[PDB]
Amino acid sequence: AVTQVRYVDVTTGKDIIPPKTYSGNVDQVVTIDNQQSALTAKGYNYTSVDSSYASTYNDTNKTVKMTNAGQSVTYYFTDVKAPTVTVGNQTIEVGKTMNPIVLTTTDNGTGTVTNTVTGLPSGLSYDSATNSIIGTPTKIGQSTVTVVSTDQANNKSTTTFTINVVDTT
Ligand SMILES: [Ca+2]
Repeated sequence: AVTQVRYVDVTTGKDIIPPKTYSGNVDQVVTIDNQQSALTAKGYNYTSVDSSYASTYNDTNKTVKMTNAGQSVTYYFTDVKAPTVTVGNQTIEVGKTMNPIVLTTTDNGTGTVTNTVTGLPSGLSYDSATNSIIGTPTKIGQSTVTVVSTDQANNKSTTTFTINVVDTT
């Protein structure tokens, strides 16, 4: 007379919040919580329910009827929020090996995040292993750098910043 509930990230199969068990007497109708409000705050939309292994489940009422045999209900959620790359404009001196520019990136989900960096000044390159721009700029001038960030669910954001390469004379 138990029912195991999971709240699952459809992209990765991971628990977004801890699984919850419900119990009752045999035949007792028990209300289960799909946690939609909490998951919305986490940047997820409620997407589907799998009750293949809980035949007593009523989706309209969000109930199970407890039986001698265990039951399982899985609620699935989709990450609908793009990653956040927080980067500002940067000045660097021509012809000097730069302190790397770290492209600070976070996300609400449970999977990978991949950045795509373009428009770098001559001498600069994106080190994807350290998620940082590295190099020695070769030429005075300003460049607009574009960073596209994509999470594993394929939500995308785009940010830009300028790199200004300056000389002392
Ligand atoms: Ca996300």
